[PDB]
Amino acid sequence: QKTPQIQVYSRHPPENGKPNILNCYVTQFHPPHIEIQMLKNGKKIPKVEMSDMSFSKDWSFYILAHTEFTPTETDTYACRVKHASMAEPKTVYWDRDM
Amino acid sequence: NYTFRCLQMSSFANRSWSRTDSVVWLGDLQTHRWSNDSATISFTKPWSQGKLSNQQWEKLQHMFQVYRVSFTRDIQELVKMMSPKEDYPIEIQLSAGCEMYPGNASESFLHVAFQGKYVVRFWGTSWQTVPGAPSWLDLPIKVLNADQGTSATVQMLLNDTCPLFVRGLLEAGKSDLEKQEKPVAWLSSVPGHRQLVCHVSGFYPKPVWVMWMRGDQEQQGTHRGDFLPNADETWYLQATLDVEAGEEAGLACRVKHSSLGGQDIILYW
Ligand SMILES: CCCCCCCC/C=C\CCCCCCCCCCCCCC(=O)N[C@@H](CO[C@@H]1O[C@H](CO)[C@H](O)[C@H](OS(=O)(=O)O)[C@H]1O)[C@H](O)/C=C/CCCCCCCCCCCCC
Ligand SMILES: *[C@@H]1O[C@H](CO)[C@@H](O)[C@H](O)[C@H]1NC(C)=O
Ligand SMILES: *[C@@H]1O[C@H](CO)[C@@H](O)[C@H](O)[C@H]1NC(C)=O
Ligand SMILES: *[C@@H]1O[C@H](CO)[C@@H](O)[C@H](O)[C@H]1NC(C)=O
Repeated sequence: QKTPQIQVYSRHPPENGKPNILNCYVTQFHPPHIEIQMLKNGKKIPKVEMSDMSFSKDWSFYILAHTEFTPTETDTYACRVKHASMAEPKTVYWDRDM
Repeated sequence: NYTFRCLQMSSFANRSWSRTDSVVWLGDLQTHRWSNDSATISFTKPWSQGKLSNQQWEKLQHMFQVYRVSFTRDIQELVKMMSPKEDYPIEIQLSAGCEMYPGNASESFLHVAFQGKYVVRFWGTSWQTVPGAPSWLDLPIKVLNADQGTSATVQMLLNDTCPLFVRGLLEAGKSDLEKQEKPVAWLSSVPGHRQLVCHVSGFYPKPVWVMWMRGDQEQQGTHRGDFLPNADETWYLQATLDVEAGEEAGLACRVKHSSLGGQDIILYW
């Protein structure tokens, strides 16, 4: 069993008030069964799209989720991943920079 | 000079639940997907049929449709006959395709992982377990090797079908494979030291050069992160430099990429 790693980052320079796309790239997990949510102020974002799961040269799985978002000075964004390797969902907050 | 990868992912939870999902890549561009709940393979590019007729493509798809069913049945039977006597769950990954080398012969491969570990390959004309695989796996491989029909079909697919199909793909996907997309860069920092970060996104193809600079002097302590995918199949990379308070003044992030035409991005902190 292998723990997912999570990176959260923007498609375009994050400018407050400007529509953009936020990515959550989840890698290195096994087995492939996984649940991924992206959160705005702790609430699931219903417009998240999921790329097809694939795997790397070294057999480890990966998948990319993404969503339209408008970063502002009052909203937080997060990606939350559930996987059998972890007792709790793992939540990683967007650092507001990436 | 591209590797074409057919990546199959099969999960067997019990005797009454399995799924098989595949994705296909030419280089770092996705050309096909085939999800368990579709009867047919989907094209994820306008050029995914390559240079095949509707008829040739149907026959190739038909072969995979028969395969998906047979593979599912065969794995479950093999497990039922094996050690430690029907051992669900089972995870299998299969990586098959060919590496094109313009001017010469393509090289083909078919590798198989079981419970996340590489165990088996097709080699020449038969299956083989690889050094360090669980020894019991020799038995289902011997069984699989009694199937002459399957061995002839796999040799055809790897030796002939794969490079012929890919050559067509390369020609038909030429404009995407050679597309240039431009990086856009931005700076941030986290804090007496701080880490400056240069974020670079939207470039294609993958090769890039990103350095923190002071005038023309490269800051060789620059650390580049992993390449991370954007949804539109361009790339993202960050490059960080650790600096002391006061050192930031006069540093810049510089990016070179094929798409820029020699006009580097230089962003001064
Ligand atoms: C590959 C490059 C080609 C380019 C095409 C590009 C388009 C790709 C688009 C989507 C691709 C989907 C991803 C799939 C990845 C490729 C997989 C390669 C394996 C293909 C094998 C094809 C052959 C096949 O279907 N065999 C199947 C049908 O066999 C046939 O069965 C018939 C009766 O049912 C007859 O016995 C027949 O004999 S005959 O005398 O009448 O001809 C015989 O050929 C066969 O059952 C399947 C065998 C499975 C091979 C896979 C083995 C996996 C590795 C084993 C590890 C097991 C470890 C766990 C054991 C407990
Ligand atoms: C097989 O496994 C799946 C878990 O993925 C589960 O839905 C079910 O309990 C099993 N199927 C049955 C009903 O035997
Ligand atoms: C996957 O597709 C196969 C073939 O149609 C089907 O029998 C099986 O039930 C599917 N698995 C799931 C989990 O839907
Ligand atoms: C496919 O290539 C292997 C060598 O890589 C060879 O041993 C085998 O005979 C070939 N089969 C066909 C049908 O060309």
